[PDB]
Amino acid sequence: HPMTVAGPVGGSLSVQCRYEKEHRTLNKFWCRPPQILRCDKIVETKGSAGKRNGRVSIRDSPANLSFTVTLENLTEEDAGTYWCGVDTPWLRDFHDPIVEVEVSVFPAG
Repeated sequence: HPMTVAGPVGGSLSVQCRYEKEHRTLNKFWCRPPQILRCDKIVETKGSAGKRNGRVSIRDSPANLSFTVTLENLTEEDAGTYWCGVDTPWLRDFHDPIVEVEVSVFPAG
């Protein structure tokens, strides 16, 4: 459930979030944690946020039971805690992470 990833300012990083067979068909998303119950989705594979949102993109690989989030042109602001998550078809009032991801951005050494 926990995960940490790191990359340089100006660079790229990718996060691979593994899930279960029952999640194959579900909308997958990337977000900062909820302020209350639901998080504000940055990108999603099957939803309003879109598969690409500026520097952030998401791609589902149901055959490998994972999806990958890619963050491009990293800035120090991009550091922090994120959720990989899935939505149920009829949706819930809350979100859970399938993985909590801590992103670190270090100066381009």
